[PDB]
Amino acid sequence: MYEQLKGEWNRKSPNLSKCGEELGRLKLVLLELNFLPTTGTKLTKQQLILARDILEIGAQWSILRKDIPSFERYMAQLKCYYFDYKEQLPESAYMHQLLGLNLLFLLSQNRVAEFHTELERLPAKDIQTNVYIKHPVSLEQYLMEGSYNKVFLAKGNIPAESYTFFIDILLDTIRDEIAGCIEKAYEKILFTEATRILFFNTPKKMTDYAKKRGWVLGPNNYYSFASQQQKPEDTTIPSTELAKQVIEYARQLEMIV
Amino acid sequence: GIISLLDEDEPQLKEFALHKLNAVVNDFWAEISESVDKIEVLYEDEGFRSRQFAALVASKVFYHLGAFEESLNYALGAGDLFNVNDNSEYVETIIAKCIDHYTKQCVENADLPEGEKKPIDQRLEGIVNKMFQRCLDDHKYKQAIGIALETRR
Amino acid sequence: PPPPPAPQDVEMKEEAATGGGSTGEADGKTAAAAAEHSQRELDTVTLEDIKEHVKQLEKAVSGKEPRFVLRALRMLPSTSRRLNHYVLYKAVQGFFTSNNATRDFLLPFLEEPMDTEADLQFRPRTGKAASTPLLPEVEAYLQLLVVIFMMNSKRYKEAQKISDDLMQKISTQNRRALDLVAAKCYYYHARVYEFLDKLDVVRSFLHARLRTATLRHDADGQATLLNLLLRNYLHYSLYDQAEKLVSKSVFPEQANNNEWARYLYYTGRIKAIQLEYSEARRTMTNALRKAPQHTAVGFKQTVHKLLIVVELLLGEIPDRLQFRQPSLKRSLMPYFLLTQAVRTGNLAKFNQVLDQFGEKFQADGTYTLIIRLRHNVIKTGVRMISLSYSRISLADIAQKLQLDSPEDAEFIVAKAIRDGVIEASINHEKGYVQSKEMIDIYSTREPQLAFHQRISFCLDIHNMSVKAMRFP
Amino acid sequence: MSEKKQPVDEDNWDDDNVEDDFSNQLRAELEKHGYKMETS
Repeated sequence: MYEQLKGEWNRKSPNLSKCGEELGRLKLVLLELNFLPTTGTKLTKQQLILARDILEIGAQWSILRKDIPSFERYMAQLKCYYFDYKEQLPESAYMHQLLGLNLLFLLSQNRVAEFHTELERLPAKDIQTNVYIKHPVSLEQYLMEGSYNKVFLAKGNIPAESYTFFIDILLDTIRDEIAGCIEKAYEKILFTEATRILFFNTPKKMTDYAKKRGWVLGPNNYYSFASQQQKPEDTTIPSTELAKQVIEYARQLEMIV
Repeated sequence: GIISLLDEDEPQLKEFALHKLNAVVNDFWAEISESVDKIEVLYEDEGFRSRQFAALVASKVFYHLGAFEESLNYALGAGDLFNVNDNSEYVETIIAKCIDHYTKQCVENADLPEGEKKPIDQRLEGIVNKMFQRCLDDHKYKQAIGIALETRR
Repeated sequence: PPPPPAPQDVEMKEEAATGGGSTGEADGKTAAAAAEHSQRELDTVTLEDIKEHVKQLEKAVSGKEPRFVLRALRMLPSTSRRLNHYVLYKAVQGFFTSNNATRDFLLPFLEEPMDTEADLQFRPRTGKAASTPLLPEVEAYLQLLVVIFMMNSKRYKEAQKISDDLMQKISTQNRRALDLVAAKCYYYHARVYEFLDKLDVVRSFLHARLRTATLRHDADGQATLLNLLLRNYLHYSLYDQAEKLVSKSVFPEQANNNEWARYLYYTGRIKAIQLEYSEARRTMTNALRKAPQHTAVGFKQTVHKLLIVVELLLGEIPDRLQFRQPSLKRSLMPYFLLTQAVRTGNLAKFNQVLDQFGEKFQADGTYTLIIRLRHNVIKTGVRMISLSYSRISLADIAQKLQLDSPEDAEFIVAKAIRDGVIEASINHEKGYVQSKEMIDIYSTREPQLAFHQRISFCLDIHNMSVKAMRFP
Repeated sequence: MSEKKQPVDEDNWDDDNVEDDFSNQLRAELEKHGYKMETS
């Protein structure tokens, strides 16, 4: 039934708009069925088992076409596919790493509480197996343990069905955090610390780092500023605003008893 | 994540999300409450022809969020299927507050000489001339004189 | 036959003050709450939870519920003779033979005081009539011809929601009795509906039940139904916890004074499991100091085994041996040893206790502990040693705490500055921290800055005493 | 639920446990752990 849905099955990139022709075909699947309010009788859901599989393959297209609204859109499809109250489904193929994808995308976008509901929704399959989950979570512990070189040890085998864009944005969340943590409370560094913490010896990106943030490129030397803190005294008068506290506070002592 | 399944700008996928709205809105009252601005996008878009429903579940999640003047604004935007219902929890309360707004509006405009009023918006008066007909056809015109008290008109 | 006179007596003492007493306290009363027999009747609910309720067995079967459910009538003042009909039927258990007319014959019995007459106007007689017989039945869940009658009897309590939102042609304030019952029994709802499976449409029952207590009776509903919603989303996975993050309306008068305690404990578990140390541990602290008494064993003990887990994740935690019930001791055998593994800096012990009791940690079910607990080891070490020495080297702390290299120690110092514990810099050649402690920091104005909040907090409590004077 | 026989019935804690873990140990013991050096 409705065989033309399988028109983009195994080749995965003739074009970008032939996949949009497949978006028209999937749009016909939308006009005809709409899996999510579909209650039961799981033979009207078997072509929706196909829709689960080919919207995994649409997620493969979204990471292929670099589209982040389409990645969160099809990723939210895959989220709603497991949410659907007929959870009694055939075993989803990319289930081990699609959760990884968003998670590493989470690791791309620096979440703080979605990480732990990622730890909450399927905890039991994280320690025992599923290196697409087991590797980014102990890896993510090792990021917040203090190893930026566990990145490069991890990237020895991190393709992981196109986990290349996300590890490039992982390199981004290395380098802009270096743009935070290169002189945070530091004395100074020298060029070899920009060889260690930064990499790729010298691009015009670290020369940009010397010319983007208001940087003192010392002669083989490095400074945030001449003072790094920009003269903190903030008022030099802490007293009069506390007399404003005496204004409203003393008013608060009145009207009550 | 049921509103991030709406990057398509045609209203026909908003129909299927709305499909989800008539089913699991109560489980998703958290989820809908961040969607509000996009619901605003659904109300500002005139090409979105289900904007009546945008004002419906707008005033549902605002009814749950305790917005009531905005449940009044999108209670007005809900359309004609608004007044006809006989629900004992939602709709009779928001027409109790809507017609509370009508009667304080008629007190305010009863104190406002020679027009310059806030107009009867296009979804007023429905249960006025409907439940009023229930009270005329109750043959107990104490309610029917009740509205006449309530309007000062 | 000599013990069943005690439920015969206390039963009549319940519906005396409750039925005639609180109905007389409900006719025209309760400017806020003059129905003291509401709370008295709830104290007899606690009495029925301490004792056997009435006729679970009581040396017989099914005596009081076929007896007392009839003949109230609310009529001419010979309806004290209907109470005499209630009293003088007690020669059936004493002299006659007792018979089985509960859990099967209750289905018309619940209609019977409604089928005596149009009995009376107020709905607490009806919720009394579908609670005070039926709440003695909910505590025998041997899952065999007793949980389907909890099920159906609480379908009659769904008809008490139906006979709650649709009674008194709207807004006689008997919710200030009935939500006083519809707190407790609704928890029993989410007990028995979750004695078997997750409830999914009772979610919606709970939803619209929250919506009916929105503004017209914002009294005891919203917080208790809020607890049912919270433990619903808590027993289920973590998806709908942004609700309070956007619909933070969680603040009643906090009347029940234990509801607010364990409620703030529950959202303490919520903010705990999201990510939080400080606010989480201080409502662990606030709910902990609002723990009512030691009048229920274990229910503070296990909940306090779960209370200080974020403080286990602080690194600054003492070992709970005075909290330790010796009955909890055999259940805190991993847990004593868990915080033993916390304060010890050993790693083979750190994975050895996890290895030893990962099953009890599954009974905990809160493995955000272990993802940041090694992190808590290095933060406790850097907090202790960074607290100790002004200018330590990173090689000193590093190859003592087995760090084996200077650069990850520089990453520890970097993320310690980022986490903001000490203002430790580095004598930047190859590591070898140059740093400081922080004293002569300040001590004089900065306390009287805090005294604005101490004593503005005091005047808060002052006006709590003036409004406390507003009571009599 | 109190339905039984019963109705008749870091500061220095985490350190009272480690300090009760080394109970007969040599946490301090100067003249012992300090002058075993030059005894031989």
